[PDB]
Amino acid sequence: ITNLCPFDEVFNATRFASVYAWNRKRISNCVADYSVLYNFAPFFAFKCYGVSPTKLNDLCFTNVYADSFVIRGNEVSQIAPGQTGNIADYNYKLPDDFTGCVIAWNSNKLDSKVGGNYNYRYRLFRKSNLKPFERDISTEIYQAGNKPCNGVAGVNCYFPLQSYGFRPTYGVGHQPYRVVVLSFELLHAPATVCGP
Amino acid sequence: FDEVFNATRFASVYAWNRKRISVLYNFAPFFAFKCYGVSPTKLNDLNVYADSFVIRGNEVSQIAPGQTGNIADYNYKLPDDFTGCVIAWNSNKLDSKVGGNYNYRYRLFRKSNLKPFERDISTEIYQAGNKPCNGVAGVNCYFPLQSYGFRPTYGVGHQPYRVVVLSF
Amino acid sequence: PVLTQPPSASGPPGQSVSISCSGSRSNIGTNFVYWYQQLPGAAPKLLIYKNDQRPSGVPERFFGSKSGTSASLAISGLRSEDEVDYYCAAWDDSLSGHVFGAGTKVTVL
Amino acid sequence: PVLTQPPSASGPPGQSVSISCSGSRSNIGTNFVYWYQQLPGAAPKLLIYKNDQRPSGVPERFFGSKSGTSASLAISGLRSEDEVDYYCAAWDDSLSGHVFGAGTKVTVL
Amino acid sequence: VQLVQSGAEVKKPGASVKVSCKASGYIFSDYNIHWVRQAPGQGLEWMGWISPDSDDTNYAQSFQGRVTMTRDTSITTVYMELSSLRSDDTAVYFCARSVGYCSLNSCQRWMWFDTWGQGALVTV
Amino acid sequence: VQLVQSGAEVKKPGASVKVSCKASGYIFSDYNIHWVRQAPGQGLEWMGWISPDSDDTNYAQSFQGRVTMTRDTSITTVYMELSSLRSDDTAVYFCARSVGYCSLNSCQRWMWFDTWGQGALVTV
Ligand SMILES: *[C@@H]1O[C@H](CO)[C@@H](O)[C@H](O)[C@H]1NC(C)=O
Ligand SMILES: *[C@@H]1O[C@H](CO)[C@@H](O)[C@H](O)[C@H]1NC(C)=O
Repeated sequence: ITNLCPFDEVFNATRFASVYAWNRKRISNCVADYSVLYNFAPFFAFKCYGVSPTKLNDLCFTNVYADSFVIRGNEVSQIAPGQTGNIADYNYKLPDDFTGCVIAWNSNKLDSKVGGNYNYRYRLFRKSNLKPFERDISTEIYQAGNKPCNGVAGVNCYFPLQSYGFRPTYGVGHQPYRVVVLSFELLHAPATVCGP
Repeated sequence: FDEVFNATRFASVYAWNRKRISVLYNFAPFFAFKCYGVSPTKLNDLNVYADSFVIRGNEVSQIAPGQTGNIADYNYKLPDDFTGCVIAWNSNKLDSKVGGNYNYRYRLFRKSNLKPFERDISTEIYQAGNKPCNGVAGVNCYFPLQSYGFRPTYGVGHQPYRVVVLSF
Repeated sequence: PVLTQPPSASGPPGQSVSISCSGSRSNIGTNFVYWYQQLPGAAPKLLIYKNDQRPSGVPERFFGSKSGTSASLAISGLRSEDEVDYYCAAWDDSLSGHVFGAGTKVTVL
Repeated sequence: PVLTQPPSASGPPGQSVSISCSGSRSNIGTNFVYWYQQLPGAAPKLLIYKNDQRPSGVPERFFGSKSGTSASLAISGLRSEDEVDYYCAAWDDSLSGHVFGAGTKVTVL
Repeated sequence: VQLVQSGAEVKKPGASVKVSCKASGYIFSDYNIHWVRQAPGQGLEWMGWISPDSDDTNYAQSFQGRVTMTRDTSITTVYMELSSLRSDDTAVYFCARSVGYCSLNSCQRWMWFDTWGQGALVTV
Repeated sequence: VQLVQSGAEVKKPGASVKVSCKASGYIFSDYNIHWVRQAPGQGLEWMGWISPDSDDTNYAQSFQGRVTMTRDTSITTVYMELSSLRSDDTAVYFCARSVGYCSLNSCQRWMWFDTWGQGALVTV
């Protein structure tokens, strides 16, 4: 690869995956710049842990991982190392040790259909907490009482996935914020993704 | 020595006192008394600058000739050649209190590493992007100063250790 | 060099309305802004501190944030508790003193 | 699967008549159900959405809920405007389509 | 809202017919359009939906080689074609505006229709 | 934690105001006590804090030499006075405890008034 890494494909994609099935895209064997990502909208939260967002170009890595999903305004701060929340515990567990960046910005112009955009969901109820950097898809009912409900939408037994549409009449707290997570790791292999 | 050691008020990290110039063992037991060049035992048988500030207990080991870290490469960098002593002692019933102590700040972000024996009392907002942040410390633009409050609940590696570097 | 904000913003019950607060260089965007909710005939208390935390006991529906030299707090649902005064508090470096907003009243529609 | 429901409703006018809509576990019990009525030579119109709500405009005299695999609809009184066929619909993952009921023709006595 | 679709003409089997749905009074690019037919002796039968912002559509497991569904932006009308029609396709055709916006097969559980339209007779 | 202010009392123009508030239930020496006033119908205004382990009473520029501020740690209360009160100063006065403790000028960005005592209004 002699041209730039396809961060335009992961940032300017026409659709984003939902929270409960967040994408895991791998960038490898590509010369990276990290110089074109400020051309987008002013970010709501552009925060990096471990590596400061100034020495990205001259620091050399071996693999880049990109996570991509869309979350409400009230839960942007939940995506953080050592945080407790509805997405922080049940949908996306960021580990306490985290070397990378989290980028959350506003997309209330093409990612919110008037009257409801039910295309995005999250998982409300789970049997336990979630291991860090893990995802799962559930299509069966979750029970909470002392009876196995086993597939009837009744009492004390509920569907796990809950949708949340984005009408434009909503305020800042319930707009769809697109958030990506750029993750790096230690040098255990010869470096290939590196600055020019 | 009585003016700089028992002083009621110790300055913060980035703007440290420089006091120009008894016995020193009549205080609390020392976390680290490691003189370089001159030896502590032959010191009493033997221009003195007395720079004093406060450090979090994790970062006391960063005050040494010729090593990097956090505050070392931004706030107080010792030169490669050193002839002085470093005296770090406990201070937990004076500079720590419930709710936190938001006095003893430290400078966290800087443009580059600083020259040895230099201080810079500034607050202009660091620019961490490409947009020129003239006075707005919003996103990708952060304030330099940051304060670590001291609580008695905190462990041994986070207490405020009053330190003095008696550079000969 | 004092904070300014609209005296009143009207919103229908059931969804969210926003309270805006704009400041200068030395008031907003260099220092943190805090939000105080004042019950009528009582001492005001904390509502929003450091722009992304909340104190304990506050329900998770009060979202305030700042981007440039202005700050905005969004309150969702106005039934019987948000018909109170909201104050925009931040530290002013030039006058070396805390300065406060004019006082915003929120009423249902 | 395919939704099943009785084609005829038996009951004198002036009191409550109950009708049921039965399905399967992959059809009902995981997804919601909705109700429609088809006027003579006209498009179907909404009755119940989210299994227990009524849209704005419809009469408030119609009550329906699901108790398990089947869902029951209760109507109050039989007028001429209530004599149209009533339809039952839901969504099932196993066929990736909107399954619909066969129809219930109601006649006064 | 206003939702009126054009009429249809009785055709002979082994031919293609076009049924057009017209939408007005709302934003055409922020909703879904569903095709549902009424034949005698049976209830409503469901075919598929079109998202009027891209090409992503879905079909039914029964109507796969007989229906093709396309969209338009400047007229804001949805065009649906019936191919290889038989005697079992004698039905009137409803185009229904569905509230909300879904494009996946795990999304349709909240997809309840909002406004329907007057049917057009199609006969073998 | 509780803070109890003094009672309401009317004072004539040209006299002083003796308003005090008592701290109880927490460590007195480890928390700054600010002072916040409120005219009836207007916004809030600031007075200045007390560091209750030394004598450092910073004031605002509008009340630089018009107030007298005193700590009484023997009876765990904090006093203040007003010199030559006018009709513009007819207001209510709160004393508030900020979390943490700092007495420098450039440290108040991490200072918010957590708990507030009851009001005591003074008039002309
Ligand atoms: C995203 O794609 C749109 C449409 O092609 C284009 O107009 C825009 O410049 C792209 N933006 C970025 C950040 O690549
Ligand atoms: C420090 O100063 C205080 C007050 O003057 C005095 O009581 C104390 O003995 C002094 N301690 C030392 C060891 O300097």
